[PDB]
Amino acid sequence: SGFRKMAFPSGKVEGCMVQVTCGTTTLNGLWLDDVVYCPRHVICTSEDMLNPNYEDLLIRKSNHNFLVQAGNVQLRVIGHSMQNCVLKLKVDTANPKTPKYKFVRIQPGQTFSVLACYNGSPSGVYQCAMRPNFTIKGSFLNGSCGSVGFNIDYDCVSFCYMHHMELPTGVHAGTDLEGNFYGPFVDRQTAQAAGTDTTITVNVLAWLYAAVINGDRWFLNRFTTTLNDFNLVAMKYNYEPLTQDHVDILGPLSAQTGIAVLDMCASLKELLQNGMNGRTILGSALLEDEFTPFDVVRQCSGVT
Amino acid sequence: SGFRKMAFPSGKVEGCMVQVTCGTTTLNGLWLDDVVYCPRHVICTSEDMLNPNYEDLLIRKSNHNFLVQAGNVQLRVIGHSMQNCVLKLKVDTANPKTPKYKFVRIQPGQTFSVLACYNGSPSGVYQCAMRPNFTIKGSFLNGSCGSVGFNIDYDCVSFCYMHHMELPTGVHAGTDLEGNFYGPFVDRQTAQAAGTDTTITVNVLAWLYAAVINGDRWFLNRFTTTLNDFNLVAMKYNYEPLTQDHVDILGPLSAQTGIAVLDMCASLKELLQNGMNGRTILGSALLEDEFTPFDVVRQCSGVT
Ligand SMILES: Cc1ccncc1NC(=O)[C@H]1C[C@H](C2CC2)C1
Ligand SMILES: Cc1ccncc1NC(=O)[C@H]1C[C@H](C2CC2)C1
Repeated sequence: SGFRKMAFPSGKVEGCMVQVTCGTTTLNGLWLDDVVYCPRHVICTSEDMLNPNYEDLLIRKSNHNFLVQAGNVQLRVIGHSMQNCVLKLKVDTANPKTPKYKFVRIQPGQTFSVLACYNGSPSGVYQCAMRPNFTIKGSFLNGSCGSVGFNIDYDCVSFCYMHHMELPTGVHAGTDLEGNFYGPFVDRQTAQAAGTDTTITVNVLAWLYAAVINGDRWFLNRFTTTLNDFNLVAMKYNYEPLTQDHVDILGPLSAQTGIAVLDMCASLKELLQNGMNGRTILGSALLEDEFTPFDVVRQCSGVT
Repeated sequence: SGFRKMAFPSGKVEGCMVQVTCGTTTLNGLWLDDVVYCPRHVICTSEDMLNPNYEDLLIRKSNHNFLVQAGNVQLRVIGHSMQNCVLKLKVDTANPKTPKYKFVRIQPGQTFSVLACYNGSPSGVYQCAMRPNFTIKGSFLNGSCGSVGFNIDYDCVSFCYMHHMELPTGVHAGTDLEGNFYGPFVDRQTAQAAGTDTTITVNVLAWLYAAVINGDRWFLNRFTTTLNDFNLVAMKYNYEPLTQDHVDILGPLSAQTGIAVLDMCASLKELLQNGMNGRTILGSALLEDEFTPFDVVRQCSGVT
């Protein structure tokens, strides 16, 4: 028992972190096979970041200008290319610590772990969720760019995120491992405002099932609702609309606890309308939305 | 910016996790140098756990009864001994992945990361705090015993905890790496109730400084207090008494923000007396006490 914001073990990702320096900017790179992946804004100076033309900036850069260091040893750069907002540095040595890996572009609502890094060195690991406005509420300082987000299925690491920037509101923006930004953000020092940060309804429900499984049941009520009635309530409180796809994914949790999905929606509805009244659920005084139904099943079953 | 419940990177600890089987019980072991550390209750059967005599139980066990497997390879056991509530299995091979390490017995209020494991395999990593009642609010299922708690200083892993049991209240109990239980708990299937779980005052204050550093300032007030006045309030709300030692450790945070420690205590006092009034601090609707002043400084500076 006990329910925690758990991140994946980070060892397989630690073995891929390298430091990339270009000119006077140092950030993190991801070394997989003979390729180092890093944010293309590594080639920018402070003046360049206001309105950068990456194609023009990259012309003045050669393989020897990109300094890649893994631990205390230097990697020889034999090729460089730009793929959207990421640079791919072909090195002459394949990373001996390369795990089985995939590059996946996640959907908003999905969760992942972040290995925050500085100068190619890991500082910590935490669990995140891609917000419905395509931002992440991370913990990143200057030098953390190139830190990656990932999920693990037994031995395979699915890289889903690479950190690029902090918006003026302190929230974070970045790309998948193909260089495409999540959301409408661009890698430029310009004010870009985030859209409405709605709550991930299916995740809150999965977390409510995790609470029932672990003993916290006070919020269970004698009511039920319909998908349309629930969604009227969800709209009012800036919750994501729940679909039958979301109900389908909650199926294993509904089966284990014996509480029908719509019954849990009615409990969630009363919680939205009345609040917690000074009480807590899983040691939290607010409704947690950064546990997917898969994370709840994984944690409550002990998947390694 | 952004403030997250961050765990240490777990790679160095993943390389030490092994599976230990004795008879029909399988749990986790920690392989450092040529020694495997695991909970001594691995030698117990269900009937034994009610009132076990570990010295008597250990007499009927030989080196060959302890099956140690690291990944898919078997370790040869050449010695076994009991040190308090942990068994030390001398193996003929030193762990090639042994990091620089120390065994430390932490004080309540101190935080650490837990690499939850099942069958010698890591499932996840989360941040914990040793509660003032010597329990931990973890996330552990059957098979997770032997999972360890640790902190990291650059390259040195300080092992501070080894998981042993779940109390009937769903909270967790365990030992330091010398086999001594934190608190008054014994490794026996008997009801053992936890003491008052007070809030770690110095940690809440450190988290309030982290909130000011990251933009959340609404809770700052025009008041101040004294250590004795604050402690009257802290006693009422089951908060740990604050000492000048705690004030000393908050010094770097007080210096960075320019908010005197006692001024922050007055803000905390008003928060205890009035509540959050539906507001949040660092995305939390309750006062977080599992960030030490050291964790706040580390995260807010980017220590790797
Ligand atoms: C200062 C900081 C903190 C956290 N995360 C990231 C950063 N860095 C940035 O946001 C910088 C590089 C960005 C360029 C437009 C691409 C501006
Ligand atoms: C079932 C479980 C779940 C989480 N953590 C731990 C456990 N296991 C236990 O508490 C068992 C082994 C204990 C023996 C008295 C020493 C009883």
